Amino acid sequence: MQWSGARALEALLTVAGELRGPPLQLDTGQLLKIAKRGGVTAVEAVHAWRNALTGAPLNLTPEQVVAIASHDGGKQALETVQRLLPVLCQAHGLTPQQVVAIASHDGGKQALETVQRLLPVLCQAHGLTPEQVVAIASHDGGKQALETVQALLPVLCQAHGLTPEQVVAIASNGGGKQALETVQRLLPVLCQAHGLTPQQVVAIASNGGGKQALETVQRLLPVLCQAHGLTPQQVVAIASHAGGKQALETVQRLLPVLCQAHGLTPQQVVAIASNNGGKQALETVQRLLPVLCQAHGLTPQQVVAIASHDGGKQALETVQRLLPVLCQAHGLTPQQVVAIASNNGGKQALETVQRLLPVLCQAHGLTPEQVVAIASNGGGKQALETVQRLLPVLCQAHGLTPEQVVAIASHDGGKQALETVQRLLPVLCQAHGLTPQQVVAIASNGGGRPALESIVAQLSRPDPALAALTNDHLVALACLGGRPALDAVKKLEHHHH
DNA sequence: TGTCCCTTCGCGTCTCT
DNA sequence: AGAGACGCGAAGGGACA
Repeated sequence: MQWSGARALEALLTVAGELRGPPLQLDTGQLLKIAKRGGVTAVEAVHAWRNALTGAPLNLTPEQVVAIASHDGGKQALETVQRLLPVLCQAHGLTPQQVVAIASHDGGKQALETVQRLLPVLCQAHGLTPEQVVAIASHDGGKQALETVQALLPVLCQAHGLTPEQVVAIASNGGGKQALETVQRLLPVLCQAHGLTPQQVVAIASNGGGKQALETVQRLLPVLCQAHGLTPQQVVAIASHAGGKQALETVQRLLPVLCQAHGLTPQQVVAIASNNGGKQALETVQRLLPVLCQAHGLTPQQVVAIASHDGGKQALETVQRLLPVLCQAHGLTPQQVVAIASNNGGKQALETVQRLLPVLCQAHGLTPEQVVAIASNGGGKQALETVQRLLPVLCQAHGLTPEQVVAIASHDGGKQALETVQRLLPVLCQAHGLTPQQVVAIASNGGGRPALESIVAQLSRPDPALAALTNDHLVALACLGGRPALDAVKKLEHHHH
């Protein structure tokens, strides 16, 4: 391995080799993931305790073992998991999945030991639910966040007027300790001096790097309003994503250039800045605005719309690379390429439509126009790749029309909805009398999967919202408003009677 | 060279309707 | 239904052993 010893690299490769064997049966991808983030000692630990982890009272799946191992200190996490999973499950109520979720971060050992130690007091003295304590714990630095919630939740509620839910939201990111301390410290000045509300301060603090965003907001809000004419509502919006600090500094540096030299409006710059990686997007639009409107290309409106998402930089650079071949070799129009690019993971959708537009048509019989519609949503790459896999079993075994599959895939989260449909189509039709017309109709929206899950929960185990919602009313509800429609309905019978 | 903590970027999904 | 919100993994950097 590294430069101390030599050619017992062989011993290490042999250890990696035997992990391809049973009980874990790991593939290249999984070994690579462990080596890249847990390091050699994590790889050696997995090998050493592969039987203990997979058996006994733990019963972990290989994917679960891989998730715990693939972080700094992973060997500590695997060791500690073996020690604490049973007691956390039995004595504290948590499920194994939750224990694994806590353990699957850098310093997982510390988080698991702290949850063991603090979950009781946090539930009893502070009123949190086990679920909330798990969400706090399930990030790098989780020990610190839990200890800081314990120390500061009282003052943040009583002196600064926040709710426990709010405190939990600030705490449930990496560097949660840092954000909670910064909130305790700057909340008064941000409200009193800069005119913000607590809600806004909370929104800025409820992301990774919140500390940095809050200090940056304290520091640049004045200049950005008084010198560049932005509103405080706009500044906050920039600041309310992870990386807000970076987006704010870049806005200050590029707002004059982009409005003067390139003709964008302030509200357009803000919209580009208000996403994760806002800094990256701003710089990329400035660099690529000319060429994207050069030799024809696109309208500036369209550049802004591509830029105005998480990963916007990746989308723009992918659009610049593939627009020509996609239009020319595959026959698409720009308006379609833009529509594919203007979602989260634009880059991923484009690349996938590149390698799958030719192949979904052939091996499965879809139109291009169908294929665009799939990729023109967030998660395009996931929808396409799942259509490729699951179209055959959906039509042939479950008897669905291909146009039906396509209608399910043609929404954000399509892969979820499909994978769910396949799971829940049988129990819905044959066991509860729903038609596949109705199940397709519930699946065919955003939040298809949760809607299907909620509906089956209510049917399989008749919940308390009594029989008046017959099976067609639940379908009409599930289509109209998903899981939220379903949950709101439950929450009302609970008190209106 | 491992372990812990913090910050940023990007991808994917669901809510609000 | 498009914008805005949620979650989570990868990766990189700093501190300390």
